[PDB]
Amino acid sequence: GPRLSRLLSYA
Amino acid sequence: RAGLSKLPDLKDAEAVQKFFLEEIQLGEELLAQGDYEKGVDHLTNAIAVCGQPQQLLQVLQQTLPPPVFQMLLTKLPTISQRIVSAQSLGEDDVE
Repeated sequence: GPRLSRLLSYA
Repeated sequence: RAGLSKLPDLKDAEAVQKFFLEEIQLGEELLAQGDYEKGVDHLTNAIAVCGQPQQLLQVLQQTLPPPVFQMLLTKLPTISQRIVSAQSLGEDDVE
């Protein structure tokens, strides 16, 4: 989906 | 408490993280519409506030296969493309 904040949960 | 906006002062890391992510997401979402060109610019901006492009590039390559990224890489250089589009007139055979 249009929410690239997957990896960003790491910081 | 206080207000909320994009690029408030940058001294705060949390604000930079919020905006950085807002751009990361906004870009993916605009590309979800098809505005790849804006994704290149917006991603370039994400790098402008991160200052660690390569870390983010590894993070973008592993989270999902990014075709846009490839276009970001093609948007950056201009002269390079001209050499290829002459040297071997774009593409040539070998024997």
